[PDB]
Amino acid sequence: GRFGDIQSRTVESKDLYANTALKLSRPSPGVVHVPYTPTPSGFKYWLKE
Amino acid sequence: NTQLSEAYVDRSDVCKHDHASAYKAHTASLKATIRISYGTINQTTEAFV
Amino acid sequence: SVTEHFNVYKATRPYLAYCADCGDGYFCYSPVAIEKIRDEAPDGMLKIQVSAQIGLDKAGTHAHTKIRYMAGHDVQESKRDSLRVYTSAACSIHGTMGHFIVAHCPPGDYLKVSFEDADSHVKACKVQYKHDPLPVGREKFVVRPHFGVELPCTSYQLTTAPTDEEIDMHTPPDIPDRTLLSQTAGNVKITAGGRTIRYNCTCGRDNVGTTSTDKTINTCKIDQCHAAVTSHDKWQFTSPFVPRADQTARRGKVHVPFPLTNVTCRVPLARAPDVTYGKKEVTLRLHPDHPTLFSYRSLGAEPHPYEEWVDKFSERIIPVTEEGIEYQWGNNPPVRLWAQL
Amino acid sequence: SVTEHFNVYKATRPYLAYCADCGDGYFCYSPVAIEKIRDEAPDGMLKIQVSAQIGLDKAGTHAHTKIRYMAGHDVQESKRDSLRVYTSAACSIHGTMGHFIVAHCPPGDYLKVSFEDADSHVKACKVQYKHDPLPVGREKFVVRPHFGVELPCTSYQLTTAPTDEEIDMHTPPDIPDRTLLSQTAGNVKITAGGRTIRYNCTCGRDNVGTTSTDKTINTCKIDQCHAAVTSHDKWQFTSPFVPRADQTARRGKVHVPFPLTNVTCRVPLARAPDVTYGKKEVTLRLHPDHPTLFSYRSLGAEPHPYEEWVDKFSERIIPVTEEGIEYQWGNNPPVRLWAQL
Amino acid sequence: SVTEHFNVYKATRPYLAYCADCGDGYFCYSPVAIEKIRDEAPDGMLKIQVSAQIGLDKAGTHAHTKIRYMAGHDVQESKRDSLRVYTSAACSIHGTMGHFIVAHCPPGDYLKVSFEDADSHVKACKVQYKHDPLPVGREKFVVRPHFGVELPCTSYQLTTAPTDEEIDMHTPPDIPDRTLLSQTAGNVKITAGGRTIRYNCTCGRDNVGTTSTDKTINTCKIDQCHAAVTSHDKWQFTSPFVPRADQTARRGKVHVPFPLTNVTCRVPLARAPDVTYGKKEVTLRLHPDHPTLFSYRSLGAEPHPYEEWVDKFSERIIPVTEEGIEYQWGNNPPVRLWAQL
Repeated sequence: GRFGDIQSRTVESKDLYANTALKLSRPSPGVVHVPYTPTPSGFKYWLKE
Repeated sequence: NTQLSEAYVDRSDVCKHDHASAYKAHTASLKATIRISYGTINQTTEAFV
Repeated sequence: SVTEHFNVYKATRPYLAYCADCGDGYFCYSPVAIEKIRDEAPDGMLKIQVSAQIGLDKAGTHAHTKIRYMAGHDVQESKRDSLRVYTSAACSIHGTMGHFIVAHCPPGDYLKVSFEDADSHVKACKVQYKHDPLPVGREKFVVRPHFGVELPCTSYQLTTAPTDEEIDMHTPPDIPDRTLLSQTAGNVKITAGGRTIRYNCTCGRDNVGTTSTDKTINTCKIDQCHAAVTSHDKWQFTSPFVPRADQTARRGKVHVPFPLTNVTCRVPLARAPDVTYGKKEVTLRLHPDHPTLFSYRSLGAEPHPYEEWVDKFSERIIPVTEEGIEYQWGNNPPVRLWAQL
Repeated sequence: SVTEHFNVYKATRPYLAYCADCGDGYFCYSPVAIEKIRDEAPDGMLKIQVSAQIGLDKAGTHAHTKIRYMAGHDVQESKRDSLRVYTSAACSIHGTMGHFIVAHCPPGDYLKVSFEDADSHVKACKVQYKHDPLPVGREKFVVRPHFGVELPCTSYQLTTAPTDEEIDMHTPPDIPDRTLLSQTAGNVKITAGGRTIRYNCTCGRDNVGTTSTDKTINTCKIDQCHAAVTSHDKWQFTSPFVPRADQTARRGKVHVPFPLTNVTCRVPLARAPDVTYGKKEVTLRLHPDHPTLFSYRSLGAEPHPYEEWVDKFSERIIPVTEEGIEYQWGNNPPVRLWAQL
Repeated sequence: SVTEHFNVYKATRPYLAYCADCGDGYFCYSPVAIEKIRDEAPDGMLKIQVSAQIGLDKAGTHAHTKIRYMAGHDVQESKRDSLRVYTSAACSIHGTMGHFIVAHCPPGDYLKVSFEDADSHVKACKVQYKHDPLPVGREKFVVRPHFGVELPCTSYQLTTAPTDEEIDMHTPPDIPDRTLLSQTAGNVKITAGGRTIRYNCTCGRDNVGTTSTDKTINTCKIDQCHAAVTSHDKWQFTSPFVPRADQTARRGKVHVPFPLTNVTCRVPLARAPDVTYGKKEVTLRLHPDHPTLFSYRSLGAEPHPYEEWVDKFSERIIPVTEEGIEYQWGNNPPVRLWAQL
């Protein structure tokens, strides 16, 4: 979730690193929930900084 | 062409009651209502101090 | 018994009083106002009490379009949008029962009860509507839509009770009335109606007559003319700043709809940061969330307890001993600092 | 003077002009303006004067349902409720006189006026004049519905205030609006339409000059022989965001509604904690209330005063001298703590 | 590229998403879905990724009062003005296009979106929708109708662009509408309309039938006749709580709106206070405004960098010397801090 957690190799290029904590959960009781939880957005965090 | 603008700042008329005074200091008064109990003369007496 | 809470509005026809604000700026007759409160909020169901039958129709129609308010100038029958949540906003109103109205809403201090179901624009019984957060959980998030908690809170539950409590109603009041009647030259040549109006003349036998059918009483006019407009089926005990010498010193009861009970809720389990358990010290760093107590606890030892209901993403060294600590930072289990390996 | 409502309203009927915030990120020629705020009645009597006649039917008089806005594309004489003074809030509906709406309304910096009755579907024009009063008395509340105080203050005038205010117009109407153009090549085929339309051209006495009928105008065509509807039939306000291309420096004067006078108000009466007065000590257990000015003043001594506009159940440390403490807080009366055994 | 509305609206018969906060806390397939938010603003004309063809009706292009409310309670045109926003406040949607809605709101943390004319009794699907102000410029106001700049910043597009990207959903229908079955005891009967009821018999190896009509299942009925929501004709992209794990990878690719351009916003440039550049010192006594951003740089020198948010006028320490200081306070040019002689 640091400044540059969205890793990007080349700006025209496709691949990259990435360290946002993409931690989904095995879902809830009746609603078969997307339990998805990423890290807080490093674009938005870098905008905060 | 121009925008030959004027501008007319006046005393805004809500200071037709909305004023503020600055008393340059003069003498303080003494209006005394001394309760005078001269024995059986039990009454009030008020005047300039 | 509570099968006839419509009978519970019939035998006690309620009525708003002299209300201290129908607008922001008038102490007057507030006939549709917020008479009191009943806030047993484990989960944010405040029930504000109003002197109309909000939770029933005037004849007894149970529906939002049979929305009862009461007055001798009559029971106002509104559609339910003329119930007015103005609690510093339009709060999420669950509904009305009896004299109270239950709902949720955001926090604030300025509560407004609007009553405008077809008989006016809106009569706005303002009050100091101090509704706090009173949040529950490790966090400061409040939402349904994630899978994050079963918090066993209280709830002013959805039951219309046939007996839970006692809303006490008795002592039918009297209305001050020389204006509902008409004054003669040396008398009152007036009719009674809008209240059971006992008369009081400056001289004459109009000084004892209750009002359903008036007359002309000469020789004791206004200027020594007075009348009090009482009511039949008067079971309303709660005129706050209404006159209570409507002489029946006794109340019947009433059941208590919207009662408290146990209900879970969804929780903001507040996320935990990157924790490098480094070679001399652990170190966690947490992002902002809903404002949650980052909470270290001294595991086993003389316990350093320390939390902070924070929302700005910062770090904390886990001073991690061999004994170590317990970092439960907003609603996770306690972070077991046993530092070794 | 200004003491007649009707013609002094309806002489120069209102002109919807260029407001710099009408849409999402741009302004337009907004139908309802917001000119200047008259706020000196201390109960928050914000009398916003803008480009609509505040409370005037379009044919002139006090039409209760009619709010009169006008454009050269014609008078939108529409409903009363389609204006909302969204002052960080809903409409703080008090009243409206002349060319102004006077509102007792809740706090918020980004105020708006919205127009919906016959001048548009809606139009929203905002002003940053943040309506947080800080009223009279020491206390931290605005308490109308309890009679905690009748604080002396400004009653912003809501009577028939004909002549304290003067709505003016000097350099009469100057703004760009040339919508009466028609199609021609060299002798321009214009019709009747648009506004009080003159031409500003390189030929013609109607091609450069007054078109008041159908015309083929010579020496100035479309493309560089323009036209313009100038503001006539009134001295409209000053038009701000407007020009002095209407160079007729003249006089149009009319009333403005309701200047303020003296008046009492509802206030938060003084809430006191329990003062631990002891044989050499004074403390006060002040409970939490609205954030109120507690003024523990030196009672006759050196008056190094404890001030606070405080909302905490704290200790008011009463060091009681032989002189006594002057302890009065929150619009309650004082206390003369003479400290003796 | 999506520059025509026709086929991208003609495909999308949409479905209601699992919403655990629509009302009090009630949760179900709400017919207007709130998929995501989008930051396309310099200021925040936010574009939420919404549940239907947002305005995209059955009329191919949008009818502006035909908001394509798309549930099994059908894909029809509710009163399109009934769509509004709650940002914690009534938002200002400049437009709505595709599966998105783009416009401003009170920039904050409490998401809500509302269909009104049959888009709910009140249809408010919400979130804790954190979308902060983040204003361009040191002054913390939004200068609507005249500001001290007209400065270009990366806003989004308010004309919803046809397509540069592709909202390409997958997994056609698998969701909560399964009540189209019905009970016999030993032979269940079938009659359905309003979903794609894929059947399943319990005493029977032919009971798996996609329903559009009547049917029968002898030997096992509902209660072992499992008939559930199957469909096709889109990818209503990522409905959580429900099948976005439909096992058929079959997708729909539509456009997205709002190409970002540098919109020139009314900046914060206000008049600065009296420069008390002392004969051996510097200071700047500044006034207050909207919450400002002043700057000190060690101008020429060692860089003492300073700055500030602003809410009250203050005298700032101007580094007074011939060697200069570096000032720049709220949307204006700097001050080269030089003392003269």
